[PDB]
Amino acid sequence: EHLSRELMNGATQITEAVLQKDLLAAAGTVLYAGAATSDATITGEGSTPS
Amino acid sequence: GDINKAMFAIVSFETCKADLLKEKDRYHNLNKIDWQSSAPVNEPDHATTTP
Repeated sequence: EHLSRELMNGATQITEAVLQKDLLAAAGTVLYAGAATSDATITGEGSTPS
Repeated sequence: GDINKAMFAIVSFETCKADLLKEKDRYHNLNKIDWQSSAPVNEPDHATTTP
């Protein structure tokens, strides 16, 4: 019983994480805080931190 | 080959807490029941049409 319960909890967690990552990757309107224009530009140090 | 000679029969059915509370004197140890852990999704053996 314990093994089956843990198996099912793992399955639900995995499927929810899979949905969330697809949602994040398929975003249409994207804003970068600060002066960044790409994922590589985000920086926490400088005149304008992101 | 005869139903009347059977020693035991075991059935699995779906109920809610209100159904059990309909006859309070009949049932004991309701407070210890884990309602989250015994959902139909946990038990594969029960065959049902519930999503």
